[PDB]
Amino acid sequence: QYLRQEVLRRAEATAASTSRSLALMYESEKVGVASSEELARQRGVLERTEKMVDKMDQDLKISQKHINSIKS
Amino acid sequence: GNDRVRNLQSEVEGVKNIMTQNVERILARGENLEHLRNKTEDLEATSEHFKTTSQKVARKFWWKNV
Amino acid sequence: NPHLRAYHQKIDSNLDELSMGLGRLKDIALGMQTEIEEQDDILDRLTTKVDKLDVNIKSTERKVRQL
Amino acid sequence: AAESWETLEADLIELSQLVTDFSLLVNSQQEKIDSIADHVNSAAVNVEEGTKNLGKAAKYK
Repeated sequence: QYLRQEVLRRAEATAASTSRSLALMYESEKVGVASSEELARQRGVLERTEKMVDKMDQDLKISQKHINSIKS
Repeated sequence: GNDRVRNLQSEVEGVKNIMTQNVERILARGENLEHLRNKTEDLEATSEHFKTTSQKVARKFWWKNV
Repeated sequence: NPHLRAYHQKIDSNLDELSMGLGRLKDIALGMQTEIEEQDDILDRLTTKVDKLDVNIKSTERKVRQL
Repeated sequence: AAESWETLEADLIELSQLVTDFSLLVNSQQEKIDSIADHVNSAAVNVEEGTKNLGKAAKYK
């Protein structure tokens, strides 16, 4: 019954390969959420920047108003 | 056993295909980002001159009337 | 067949989890591409806005260099 | 036999690799994002001071 142990190794082989495969999947998941979360965070930095650009517009309308005062 | 493997594989191929695109898309984002840096670099310079020129006026008029 | 039975059960267990896992990765990826799509639309806007600002400061500044 | 598992395990490695390459690029872009944010923020204190000095000017005369 040494022909048996030739079939155990084949089963143990595929059981180890599929562990590894599973692990790789879990790992890819963990990393993929983290980058998507960072992606989303950066989206907020660019919104803050729109805020800042929009407030410079108004500063330039106040500015235009002072130039009107001086030119009087 | 043998149908199960080829199913799993082709799904992985599916998810691979999307990631490959996302890498391409995010390289684009990178080049859109760069142009904004350069455009904002210029925005900061224009603004600094706007400041400078104001001070030169705010003190010229200090002088003229005091 | 005790060992054979145990190996086959870990293979089934790995393959069930791995399959669900793969569905989860797909939606993660499709999420990424959606976010980039949106952020793409935001950057075109910031760009227009920053370029519009660049001009309107220069325009103001030309009023200041006169007086 | 255990070779078509071996291909599955390879595909999962390349996918994992793709996911890392993606996060590395998303990371390497924080630099550009934050510079962008800086310049616009710097530009903003200038317009502020510019408008402020344009007020000092319009008063002082």
